[PDB]
Amino acid sequence: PWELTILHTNDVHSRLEQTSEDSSKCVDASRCMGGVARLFTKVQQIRRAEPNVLLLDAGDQYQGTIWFTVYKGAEVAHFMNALRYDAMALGNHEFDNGVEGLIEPLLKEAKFPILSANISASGPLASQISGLYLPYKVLPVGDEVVGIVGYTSKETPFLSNPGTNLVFEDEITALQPEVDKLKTLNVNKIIALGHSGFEMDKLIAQKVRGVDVVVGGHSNTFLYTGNPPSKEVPAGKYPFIVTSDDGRKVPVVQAYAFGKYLGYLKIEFDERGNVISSHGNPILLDSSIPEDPSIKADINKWRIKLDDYSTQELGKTIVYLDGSSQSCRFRECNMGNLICDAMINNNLRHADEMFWNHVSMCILNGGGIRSPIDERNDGTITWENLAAVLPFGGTFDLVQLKGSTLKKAFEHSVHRYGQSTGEFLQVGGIHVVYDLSRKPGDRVVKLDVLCTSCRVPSYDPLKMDEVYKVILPNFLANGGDGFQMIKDELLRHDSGDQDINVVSTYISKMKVIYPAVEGRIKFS
Amino acid sequence: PWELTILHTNDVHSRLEQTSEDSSKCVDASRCMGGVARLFTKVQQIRRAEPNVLLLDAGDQYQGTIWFTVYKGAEVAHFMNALRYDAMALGNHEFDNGVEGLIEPLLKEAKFPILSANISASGPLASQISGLYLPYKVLPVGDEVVGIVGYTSKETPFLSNPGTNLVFEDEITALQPEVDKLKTLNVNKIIALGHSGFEMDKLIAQKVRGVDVVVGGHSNTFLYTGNPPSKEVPAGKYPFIVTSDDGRKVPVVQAYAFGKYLGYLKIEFDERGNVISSHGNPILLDSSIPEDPSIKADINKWRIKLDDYSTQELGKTIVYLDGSSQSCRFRECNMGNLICDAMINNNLRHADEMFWNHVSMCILNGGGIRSPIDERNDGTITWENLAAVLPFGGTFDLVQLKGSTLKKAFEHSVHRYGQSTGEFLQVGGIHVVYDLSRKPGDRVVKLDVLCTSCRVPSYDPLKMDEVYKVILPNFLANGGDGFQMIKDELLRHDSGDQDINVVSTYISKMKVIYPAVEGRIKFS
Ligand SMILES: Nc1ccn([C@@H]2O[C@H](COP(=O)(O)O)[C@@H](O)[C@H]2O)c(=O)n1
Ligand SMILES: Nc1ccn([C@@H]2O[C@H](COP(=O)(O)O)[C@@H](O)[C@H]2O)c(=O)n1
Ligand SMILES: [Ca+2]
Ligand SMILES: [Ca+2]
Ligand SMILES: [Cl-]
Ligand SMILES: [Cl-]
Ligand SMILES: [Zn+2]
Ligand SMILES: [Zn+2]
Ligand SMILES: [Zn+2]
Ligand SMILES: [Zn+2]
Repeated sequence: PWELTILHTNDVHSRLEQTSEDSSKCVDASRCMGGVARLFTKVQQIRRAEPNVLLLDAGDQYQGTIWFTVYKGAEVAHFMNALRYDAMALGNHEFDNGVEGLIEPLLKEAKFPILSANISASGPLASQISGLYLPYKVLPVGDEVVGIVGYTSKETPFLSNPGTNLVFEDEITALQPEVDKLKTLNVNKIIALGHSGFEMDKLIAQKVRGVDVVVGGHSNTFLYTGNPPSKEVPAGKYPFIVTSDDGRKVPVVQAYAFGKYLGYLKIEFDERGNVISSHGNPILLDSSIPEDPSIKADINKWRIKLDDYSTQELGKTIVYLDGSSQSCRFRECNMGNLICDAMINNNLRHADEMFWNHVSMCILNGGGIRSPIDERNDGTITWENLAAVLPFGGTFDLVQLKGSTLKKAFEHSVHRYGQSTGEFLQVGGIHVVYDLSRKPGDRVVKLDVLCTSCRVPSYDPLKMDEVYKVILPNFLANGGDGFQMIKDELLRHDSGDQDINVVSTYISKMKVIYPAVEGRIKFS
Repeated sequence: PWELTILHTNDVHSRLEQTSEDSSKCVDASRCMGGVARLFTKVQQIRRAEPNVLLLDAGDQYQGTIWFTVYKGAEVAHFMNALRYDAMALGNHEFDNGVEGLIEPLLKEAKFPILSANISASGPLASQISGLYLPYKVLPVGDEVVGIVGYTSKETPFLSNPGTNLVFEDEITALQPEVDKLKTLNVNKIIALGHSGFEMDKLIAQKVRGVDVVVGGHSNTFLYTGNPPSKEVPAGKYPFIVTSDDGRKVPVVQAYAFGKYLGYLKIEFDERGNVISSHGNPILLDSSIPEDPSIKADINKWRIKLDDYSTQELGKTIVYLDGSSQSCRFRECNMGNLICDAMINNNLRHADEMFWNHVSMCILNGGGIRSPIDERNDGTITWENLAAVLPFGGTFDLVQLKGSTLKKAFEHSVHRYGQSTGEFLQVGGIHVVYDLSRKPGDRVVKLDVLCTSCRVPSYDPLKMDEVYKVILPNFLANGGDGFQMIKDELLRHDSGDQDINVVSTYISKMKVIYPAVEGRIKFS
């Protein structure tokens, strides 16, 4: 029997450096985790021990820290090349800087194939990008070959900036003929590597005949067999076994996010490429694994331009940016309004004739706003200043919420008003009026929302049965601050861009900002 | 006795081409007026007849049409050089593109001196600009010399973009020592040429000992002796005689604006440079004076780049820009909100620690909005599209209004609501609520205004006795649409930038716009 070790990462999201346990900035080095220097140590150790190894990435290296802001993908090509990845699938965030920001820094500099079978181009872009990503690659491993077939979320147009040339096809429709073709070319071991989320990964394992293994991403899914080694609660066993329509057992794997774990799956194949067995577990990249000294030194050299960038002027404010708790946990604050306006600007995507933009609404817990910014430094705003306001290493995510859920959220926002608690909501595209003289849970007396399915944006009353797209911090999407209704009732959740980066991009685009307190939130 | 003919223009404001009677676009060529080609004819005729002639400009050639937008002052240097101006004083609009946009296109290319005695520079700018404008110039005329001493509005920092290096000194304080100095250099004929307004011109004639004649601008003041030749109603005789503190009669002249008239003043001087007599009148540049064929052909050659520019994309909208009368004469319309937001953006000037910006408020009569802009042309917005929305050739001016005056304006806005009349006000920095069930003149039930003297902009109730800065169209500042209270009660009025240009600049800066209807105007 021929044994393959599949090492895999997904949704690394610009965590080039080691992180805290929660994937935010490393403070207590002795307890820090992940980073590419530590990954390198572990991959090197495994490749000493196991003859047949693939190292695969299921997409979403782009976006997440100042690394991406400054280096724009060059850091991904450089450090993935240093780790000698065998292949990567395109994720939705690989489109954050458009097609041009994928071609130049990554497709042209990666020393490994970059895969997606379900993305097609037309017009002059088709000629420009031909062969720079591939539907699949057949890779030699020892004396055998393994086909790797890529896929990318059909939803990428709503979750990134791919432009209007590229078409994202249904994954199973696109995959099946490519898998069928590899069979005709005497390739009998096939891995589907891609970036659509655990639920689509399970459908691909089930329905795409000839796929032996699915290595996925996007949903930051943590799978484990046994007692988990850290804070992450498993969503299922590792690997997750799907029974295919042809009756085979097909392992499905993912490895959380943020470079905290290395996926590790051992597959035994018979002579005909059938999976006889599969077992493994992600490996927690904790401090017991030393950071490779050479990779670490290279990371520290690359950090210099980040430190320099962090104190550069991004733009100016002519107003005090009031991110004080005494304001932002009690009433509409202009820093809240700025951040929500930035969130909506970041989520301007291509529109249909059916909507001016797919999303118009934002909520932000006031406890997430951690500093004001004084305007008396010649109006200057720096990344360092924004990192004081938004220090937690989060993202601004897209969710779908029924109006009833959102009304429950606004009641929760003021359920114990007056104690300077973090749940008070700052907003964009929402006008709320509270009456604090009413009972907790009946304090919202008006709630109007900005239309999307309209050519002229205007406010109308919230409808309890209607589903709304909302941009909000991942802290809230995950039920932080007692927003259990958001976690339990949401219909869709997709991780978005780094919180600091969303604000920095908006300030840079606006050049001079002057956010007002304008009556988004009133008390009667 | 030595006779001088002073020919003078002021506040030409980019009217390079002949205009309609109201200084807007020429439609019926047979009845059009002004323009540099016609000016050239008249100046040439006078210089054939009169031995001693000066041709002077009292500032504000910059700003007013697409000429300035595209050519940025190069057209001013080129066509003023072709007319062989003898001198120009700096106006406030010569600072609209900063110091850099004055130095490069105008100061470096003018073949005549550019004057201002009351503007001083510091730091490296002082070295950069030294001698490029002058306090005065002594000019030979026939066998004599005439000193010309310049001045510019002390208010220029609130009315343009001069930057924080330049200091605008009190005019009389700065002028007197320069006039005193010219006397010591055997210069006994002195003209004060400058750009502060008729009222300051009269104070300079009165108080600056040794000034023989004041040639002014800024206030678009029309002076005439006799029956006026066109629609403009004289503010006084031409010249306007001030009695100086030393007992001399000092003529004060101005010549309206927009190149419609050529000022023409004949001065008789005795051997000691005392004015014996002064008489004249502005000359209406109407169609009875032919356009010089050579200058006209040059103007038509320069027009090609304007025609090309007019159809270029300035930016994009992802929303329908609703400038329909059915919206903008009846309720808050998003085109109204866009234009007011552009007006406030244009009037961001240097701030004190005493205000975030000197002005926060905008009103715009809905009848001034003449077209929507459809977003389905790939979102494109062109100058041609904006010229359909704002076709009247106006400006967005700065006024000071008591709150009582503004409340009367908002009552007038809805006094006969429901007939699709033009007086209905679109707004920025103002939240109004009407109750149309009340009597005309008592329909405003809430009126809140955005603070200026605050570090965080917020809304507070309008105060009847407080004076507010407001940006509004010149149509309204002049009492159009029955807004007689604005004309009769305002405390200050200064002409601003071309209406189309204000919007085009804002769209270009924003790149992608999405103005909403947001509750600035409500009905109860
Ligand atoms: N990752 C996190 C952690 C806390 N927070 C906020 O910080 C608040 C707690 O801050 P204090 O300890 O300053 O009260 C929480 O109630 C929540 O609003 C957040 O927004 N994101
Ligand atoms: N120079 C002008 C002339 C008219 N107007 C507007 O045009 C309106 C008249 O338009 P109608 O004829 O379309 O009703 C006026 O009531 C006024 O609001 C303007 O804003 N500026
Ligand atoms: Ca197989
Ligand atoms: Ca004299
Ligand atoms: Cl999923
Ligand atoms: Cl005046
Ligand atoms: Zn991701
Ligand atoms: Zn993803
Ligand atoms: Zn002027
Ligand atoms: Zn002026």
